Amino acid sequence: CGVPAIQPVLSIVNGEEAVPGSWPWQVSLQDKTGFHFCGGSLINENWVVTAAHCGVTTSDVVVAGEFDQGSSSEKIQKLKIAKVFKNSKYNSLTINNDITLLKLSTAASFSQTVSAVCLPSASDDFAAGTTCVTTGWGLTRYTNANTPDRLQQASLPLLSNTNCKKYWGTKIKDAMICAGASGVSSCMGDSGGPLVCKKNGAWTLVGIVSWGSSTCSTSTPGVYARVTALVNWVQQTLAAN
Amino acid sequence: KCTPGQVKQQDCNTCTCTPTGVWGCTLMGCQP
Repeated sequence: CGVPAIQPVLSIVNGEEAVPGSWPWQVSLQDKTGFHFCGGSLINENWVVTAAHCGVTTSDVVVAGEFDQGSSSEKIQKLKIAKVFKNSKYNSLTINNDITLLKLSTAASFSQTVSAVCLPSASDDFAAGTTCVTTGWGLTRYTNANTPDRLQQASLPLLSNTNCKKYWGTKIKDAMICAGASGVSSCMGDSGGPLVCKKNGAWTLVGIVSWGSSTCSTSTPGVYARVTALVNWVQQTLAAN
Repeated sequence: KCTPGQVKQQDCNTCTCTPTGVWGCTLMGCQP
């Protein structure tokens, strides 16, 4: 996992076009009509992890191997959702434990543009200041009300929960990690998307786009569901289902 | 920006004014 066949080149408000297929685990969750409402990450051939607040139903579809959503020449993979596993400790009030697993009704076919991201150890630690990457088809301006056609990427630092609280107060729980306030910002449409850091040579999913500034302020840290604090749950679900 | 405590609603997103009085909402994609 976490080893793209097409190495991503790095130089979402203030993002930048990603190299096509350089983030192979990035999927798009779309409704019946093809509307993109959230991102997601392939953790293996049968499961996708996304944010719990996306409210995904088996009536939705997972799209893999996609770069330009407006194109019809790409070799994408529309997969069906067999079952949705929402985290029981999720609270739409505190937006904590914002995670949901999606078991596919048909395994994906890994190739050069479709593969899995790695999951961390419940004990794994990622230092503040660490540069990581987030991706997605979220607005590129809060003033756009229209998502970009092509997948965006952005580099951003991780903040310590302590500094992050200077921005959001006590809304920041232990199952949350912040990144940003550096010139970039996730935005409407990025929810469920990944926040990955490269460790020991492979890309690891350390965060899931959750919530942040109502105007995608590039100078306010964004909040992501903290994967290290949720992997045990993820693992048990896979093991039992 | 707001009054710590109140919970508003964007197009299709939930917002909860954090203790620091600022609108922190979900970043889901709204079709409307």
